[PDB]
Amino acid sequence: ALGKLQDVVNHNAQALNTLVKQLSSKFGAISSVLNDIFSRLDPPEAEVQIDRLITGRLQSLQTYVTQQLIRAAEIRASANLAATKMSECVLGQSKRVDFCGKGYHLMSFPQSAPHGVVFLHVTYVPAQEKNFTTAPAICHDGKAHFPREGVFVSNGTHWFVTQRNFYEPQIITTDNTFVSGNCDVVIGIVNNTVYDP
Amino acid sequence: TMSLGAENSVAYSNNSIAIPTNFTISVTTEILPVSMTKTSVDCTMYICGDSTECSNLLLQYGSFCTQLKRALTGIAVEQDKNTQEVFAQVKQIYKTPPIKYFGGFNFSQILPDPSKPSKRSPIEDLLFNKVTRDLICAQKFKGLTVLPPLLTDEMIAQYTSALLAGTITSGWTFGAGPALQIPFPMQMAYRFNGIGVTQNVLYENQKLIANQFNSAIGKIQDSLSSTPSALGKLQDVVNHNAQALNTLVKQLSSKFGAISSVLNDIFSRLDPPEAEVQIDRLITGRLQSLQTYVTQQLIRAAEIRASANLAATKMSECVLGQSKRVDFCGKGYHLMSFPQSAPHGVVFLHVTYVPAQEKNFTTAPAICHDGKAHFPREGVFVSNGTHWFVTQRNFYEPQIITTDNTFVSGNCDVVIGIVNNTVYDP
Amino acid sequence: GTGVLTESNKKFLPFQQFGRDIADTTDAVRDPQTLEILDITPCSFGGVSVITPGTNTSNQVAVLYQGVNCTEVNVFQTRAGCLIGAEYVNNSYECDIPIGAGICASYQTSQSIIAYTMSLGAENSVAYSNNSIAIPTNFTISVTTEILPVSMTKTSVDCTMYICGD
Ligand SMILES: *[C@@H]1O[C@H](CO)[C@@H](O)[C@H](O)[C@H]1NC(C)=O
Ligand SMILES: *[C@@H]1O[C@H](CO)[C@@H](O)[C@H](O)[C@H]1NC(C)=O
Ligand SMILES: *[C@@H]1O[C@H](CO)[C@@H](O)[C@H](O)[C@H]1NC(C)=O
Ligand SMILES: *[C@@H]1O[C@H](CO)[C@@H](O)[C@H](O)[C@H]1NC(C)=O
Ligand SMILES: *[C@@H]1O[C@H](CO)[C@@H](O)[C@H](O)[C@H]1NC(C)=O
Ligand SMILES: *[C@@H]1O[C@H](CO)[C@@H](O)[C@H](O)[C@H]1NC(C)=O
Ligand SMILES: *[C@@H]1O[C@H](CO)[C@@H](O)[C@H](O)[C@H]1NC(C)=O
Ligand SMILES: *[C@@H]1O[C@H](CO)[C@@H](O)[C@H](O)[C@H]1NC(C)=O
Ligand SMILES: *[C@@H]1O[C@H](CO)[C@@H](O)[C@H](O)[C@H]1NC(C)=O
Ligand SMILES: *[C@@H]1O[C@H](CO)[C@@H](O)[C@H](O)[C@H]1NC(C)=O
Ligand SMILES: *[C@@H]1O[C@H](CO)[C@@H](O)[C@H](O)[C@H]1NC(C)=O
Repeated sequence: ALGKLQDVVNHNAQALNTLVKQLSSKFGAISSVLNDIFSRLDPPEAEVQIDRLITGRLQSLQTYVTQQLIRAAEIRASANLAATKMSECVLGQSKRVDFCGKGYHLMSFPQSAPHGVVFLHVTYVPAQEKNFTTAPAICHDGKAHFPREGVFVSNGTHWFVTQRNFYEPQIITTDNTFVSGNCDVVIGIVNNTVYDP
Repeated sequence: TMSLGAENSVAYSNNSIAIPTNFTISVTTEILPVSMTKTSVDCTMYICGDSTECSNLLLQYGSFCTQLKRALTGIAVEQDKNTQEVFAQVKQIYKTPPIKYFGGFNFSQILPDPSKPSKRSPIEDLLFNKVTRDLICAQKFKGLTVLPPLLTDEMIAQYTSALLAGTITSGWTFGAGPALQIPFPMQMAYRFNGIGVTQNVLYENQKLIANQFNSAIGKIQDSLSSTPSALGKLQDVVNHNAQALNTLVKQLSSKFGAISSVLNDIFSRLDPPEAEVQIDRLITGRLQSLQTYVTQQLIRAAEIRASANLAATKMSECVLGQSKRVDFCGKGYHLMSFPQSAPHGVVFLHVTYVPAQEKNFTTAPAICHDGKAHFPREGVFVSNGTHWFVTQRNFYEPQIITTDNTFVSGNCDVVIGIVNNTVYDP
Repeated sequence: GTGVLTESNKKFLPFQQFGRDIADTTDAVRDPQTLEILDITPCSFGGVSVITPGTNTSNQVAVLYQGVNCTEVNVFQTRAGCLIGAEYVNNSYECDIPIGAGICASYQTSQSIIAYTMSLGAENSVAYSNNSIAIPTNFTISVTTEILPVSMTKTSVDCTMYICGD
């Protein structure tokens, strides 16, 4: 589960272990021990054999720094995303899908972690859906009535208006339905009766 | 001297407002690399060419024959995760219904075609045709090979067909939770409602918006083809890899201080103690050339991962839901997005609401009636010269000022620029 | 050097003995004692990829060759190479070990390393009608988790002790 927090640890361990093992590899020299080269040789030749190791170790140390620069950019990218997900998910309710958890984002709780952070996204996932008959508008006296906030549903016999994310029927009234034009242009309009308080 | 565009001068007054009277649905394209070409090198073929003594001296060096392969392996897995985090944002593979009548829209170029034996949409046919001893075999005989991707073009095609069969038949309810069916005419009415416009514009102009949409998809088929360089950012990632692999096979014939570049000639003219001196010049040099390739591939994978993560965001915020981020999902008021597969990338077809045919009016912050101010609840107070009406902000719709769209908060002595009128009450 | 010696269909002019490629490597040569033209091609090579469920369940392993058509090494030939050690089953499941080209291997049931085509999930056709909307009746509050790294371990090397040790 905390696999992407151990990957940065394993990469750093692998980097700190691939750099020390090269201290026992003859980079074209007679031996890896510096004392053996300085002892069992003469000054002019020793300055040639010690030159093949001082160069093969500078390339290894430079390889470590280059790899630590490309890897830090990956960490900086994950750090900017974590900072963004601690302000859009924690410091407020985001409306970006899949950004703060899968589903409708409600809230999030940040928790510390070794060399990282763990978000707990509380999401809103609907369930137990059904099947209803819908309609764009409803003609009552000649003009079309569109849902102000909701969707027109029908249970086979009657017509109601419910929310778009939770079933809650209410009688159709003139307080949640606005009129716009006549019943001649809307394709799929049904005939019903709107209530007036 | 390059011009920065035309010099337009937008008029600015105290009582002037420009409300558009029409709309122009435009479908743009967006190209983004989501993958690369997984490569694998061999230490005992690039450094040592068919030589047995060279393999002995290569083991005498450090660990530069397993950290390079492990680094290229991490790239390969990374290029297999980018295509698994973007085209696999849905668990279920939704399918299109047999009857294809979505209110009047013609989803015939983005939906897969059963006739051709490849299960690709008409738009996804010119994308795979423009983005394309030979060189592919010459590099193989030098130790440089190419690994086949995990997800084939067939699996990516049906992956883009599940994100396109739920966006049209379920809307944005198939990325959050359970896929909820909804008629498409009622889907373009809740997407037209998240841009300020009301839903009484679509139901009164459905045939017009259906013709503009069909006329905008038919141009994408021609735009991508007619354009000299349209799928160029998908070819730059291919040319960069077709250049680093060619700049690496050309360093096997460049001596770095030896008598020649052929390893089979240094051992046939020199005994074995001067050879070891001249072979470390054709091994250490070739090790740095192979290391420079891996170093540039890591920087290359860092640019593809950024575009891959950006593609995952534009396929979960433009396709799995309507976004309110300007310039993010196209150019304009975002309405829909259809993912189109492509070689080592994806093509986003953003549908943007673009207002047009704007006309000037006379605006006012609030109106005064019965000794109290009236502010617009949702809209703007415009005037045609003699009468005052309340209209929307993204579309013109003259409506009388009733006591159902104005709230009274304050008096007519605090707002600067308050006109006088008669607030009708029902 | 090593390699396979086969006849060539080239048109070597009678003043050219050797022959190179786009990598400046001998791809052809003229035999002096017969005056012919051979096509020097490198002997068969490739890669080895061992598939292992782990040394916690069993010791059975599958050998995946790269670049072979099962004729230059239960045998299976995929687009990546010859997979020797696994059988290709028909019913598809979720991927367990990525082999390539849409093929994965798992240690399922007897216990042997089976091979199958990747399954991108189940199929769920959404009934689309002209007036049919699905409104949810209940809610299910869920809590997920996202493990994002923030920082890495800081390091500092001695450039006078690592290179020269005492
Ligand atoms: C529809 O709902 C109304 C009000 O609850 C009820 O009286 C009627 O019987 C329902 N019809 C069906 C078939 O469910
Ligand atoms: C609906 O009303 C229209 C206009 O009055 C009328 O033409 C039509 O017959 C009505 N349909 C039904 C089903 O009542
Ligand atoms: C708005 O009114 C102020 C004060 O009369 C005036 O100075 C300003 O120029 C006006 N702006 C325009 C261009 O209508
Ligand atoms: C809006 O633009 C379309 C396309 O140009 C045109 O067919 C239609 O007549 C225009 N409608 C208005 C309100 O002018
Ligand atoms: C959709 O467009 C294609 C290509 O122009 C055409 O062949 C087809 O008849 C159109 N379908 C509909 C229903 O308009
Ligand atoms: C302004 O609108 C009113 C009501 O529609 C109309 O009677 C009047 O003639 C219009 N005047 C102009 C100048 O358009
Ligand atoms: C509105 O009416 C008041 C009271 O008659 C008057 O003082 C004010 O100047 C009027 N304003 C306008 C815009 O005519
Ligand atoms: C010797 O070489 C010449 C030139 O290739 C060839 O014509 C001749 O047949 C060869 N003779 C033998 C003994 O192989
Ligand atoms: C392997 O050989 C068969 C011979 O029929 C051929 O059809 C197939 O394409 C070859 N595959 C590869 C990987 O070359
Ligand atoms: C919707 O109406 C059209 C035109 O009558 C028809 O072709 C289509 O099959 C209908 N769809 C369904 C399943 O209601
Ligand atoms: C909603 O789901 C919860 C958890 O399964 C259950 O306890 C509750 O009774 C359900 N309520 C409805 C409206 O069915």
